[PDB]
Amino acid sequence: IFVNDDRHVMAKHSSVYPTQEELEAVQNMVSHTERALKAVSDWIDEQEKGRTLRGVMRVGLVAKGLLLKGDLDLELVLLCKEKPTTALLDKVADNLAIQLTTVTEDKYEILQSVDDAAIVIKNTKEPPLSLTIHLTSPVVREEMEKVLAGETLPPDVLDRQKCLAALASLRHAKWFQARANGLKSCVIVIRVLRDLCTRVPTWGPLRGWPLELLCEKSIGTANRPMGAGEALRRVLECLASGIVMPDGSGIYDPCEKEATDAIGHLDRQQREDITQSAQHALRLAAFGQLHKVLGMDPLPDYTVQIPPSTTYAPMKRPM
Amino acid sequence: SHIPFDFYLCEMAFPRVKPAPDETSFSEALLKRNQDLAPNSAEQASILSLVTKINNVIDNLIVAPGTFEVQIEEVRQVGSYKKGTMTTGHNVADLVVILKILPTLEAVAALGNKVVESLRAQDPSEVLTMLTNETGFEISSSDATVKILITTVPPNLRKLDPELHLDIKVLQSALAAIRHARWFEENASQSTVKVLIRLLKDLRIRFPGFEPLTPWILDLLGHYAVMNNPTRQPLALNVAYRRCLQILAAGLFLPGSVGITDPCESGNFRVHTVMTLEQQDMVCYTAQTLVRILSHGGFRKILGQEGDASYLASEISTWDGVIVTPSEKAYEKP
Ligand SMILES: Nc1ccn([C@@H]2O[C@@H](COP(=O)(O)OP(=O)(O)OP(=O)(O)O)[C@@H](O)[C@H]2O)c(=O)n1
Ligand SMILES: [Mg+2]
Repeated sequence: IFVNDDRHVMAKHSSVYPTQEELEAVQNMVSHTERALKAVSDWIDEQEKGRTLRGVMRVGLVAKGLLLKGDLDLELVLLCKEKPTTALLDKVADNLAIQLTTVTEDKYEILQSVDDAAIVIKNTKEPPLSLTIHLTSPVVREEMEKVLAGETLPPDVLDRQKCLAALASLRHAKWFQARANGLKSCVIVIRVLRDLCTRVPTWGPLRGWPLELLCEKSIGTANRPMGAGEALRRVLECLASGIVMPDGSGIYDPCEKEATDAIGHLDRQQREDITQSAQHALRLAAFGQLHKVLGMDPLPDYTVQIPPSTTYAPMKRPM
Repeated sequence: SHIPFDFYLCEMAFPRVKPAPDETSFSEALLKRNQDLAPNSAEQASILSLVTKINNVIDNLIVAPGTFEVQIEEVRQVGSYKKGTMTTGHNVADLVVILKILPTLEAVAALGNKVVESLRAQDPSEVLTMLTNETGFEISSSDATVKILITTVPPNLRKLDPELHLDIKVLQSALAAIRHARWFEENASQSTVKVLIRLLKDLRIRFPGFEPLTPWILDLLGHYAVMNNPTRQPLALNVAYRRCLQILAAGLFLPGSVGITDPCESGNFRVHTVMTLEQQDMVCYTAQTLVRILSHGGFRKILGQEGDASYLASEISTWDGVIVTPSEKAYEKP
């Protein structure tokens, strides 16, 4: 079904897909940061026994395999047994600077953001890669939950809000690997559309978690496996129906206990505009002009981007 | 084999974040608008009477054709009259008559005469006018009309000639009218379903973009809207009405889509393929504009309760600060 569309979507896909050079670089930086942090953990455990850092998990683009040509922002989540404190932040950063030398000689700038509840690492390539380590702890949400429910309960605890957001993205990682990854053409289409959200300011507000949900919901609700071409269309058809308009159903966040709308931030006009755009994009595609939507001229296992951690070593969408 | 998106085909996958809005005024207005479009008590009595009178004459004619020259095989009520989707202002009913002999312009006229003549003999006080046409013949009182679509038997179609016998097009479209009538009475005879088809006719009349939409297509569409859904239950008028727009918007009747298959044909014919690509684009983007207009709370305008609104789908409009730009042409001739 729609052979040309398959061709064009897949062709535009290549254009946006990382470079063996880019990926090789990202692979190394992440691999270093993981081995490093692992070492930072051991050092703390032993230094104490005479558990604190529970584990290092991949989130965001790196986890979801949503890296595209020109991406410099990587992310990671450091889980703690307790609510992360300014002190622990420092402890980690300094030892990280050290533990790095145990695995690599590449220079890494290290800057901690107490106000961002994270540690940033930059390499020395041009342009530089930037890996953010978010510190958080399940305890932070457990308490928030109690807080909301009006239930009774250190001096330098990191921003709870930021921490809740880190836990959140970790959820989104796991969700994506379980729901989206296995779903045929979902990932291909999410990248290709992530590009569209960037090229077109109108699709701007959709970029990220919302767009990922949208694609899984629309592609997954099909009665059969689709190619990249058909699949993408079905994502336009869904948008065109007015799924995002104010009185619509909204996008239900599968990773929140209190019913949340994924596109709840979109104001009235933004919604109107996206719909209007998606509606037009559909018919264009329908009338053999999909290339216009993709931003290209008519032509005459894509999921794995980097291998899974060997340091902090998978569910799949049922066949 | 591509089925365009339809929210009500997978409602489960789109949990509601907050309770559905109160569409009481929209629903109430939907009925209000219907009461205005529905025939009055006088019209119903008119078309009733006239159709009843004629049908009997034909019935009779079949059994004891007597020394009459034209043998009729059968008669079947069809169209909005039978379907229950008539409209105030257009008091016309349809009846298809199957002739055993090859339909000639001359027999059609001979028949129209025998009928009307027998109607003026049973009630000379009743003024009637009888005129023949391309399809067959028609008889009209001062209050209502009845169109007799003349056809024949399948065996004859193969033996038909273009010089003496009506066009095979007219003869077969009549035969199809029968099927549509049957199918409808077996599948579409639901309250809301009828009320929707009526509203759909009106919408199509007030938005020139919906013009390519034939009546048969409007039936099939109105049915889909209400009835076709996992849960064997009819949708509410307000929900299926918005859905009509939504499915057109998602490109139900666009190229590459299975759209709606004709239940009254063979084997798998896409009803919308009676439309040209240009028209498909139009029906779609017209529906698309209205989907958005509806979301901004303009159901009165979209229903025709606030005068002319055809402009809503060609000009910019602002609804409570939100600037609405009507969807535009995307089809590219040769
Ligand atoms: N060229 C035609 C004419 C008629 N029909 C069949 O018979 C028609 C019925 O008569 P029509 O006047 O065309 O539509 P109505 O149902 O009568 O609608 P309305 O009276 O409101 O105009 C359609 O339903 C269709 O089923 C058809 O298929 N093709
Ligand atoms: Mg009629």
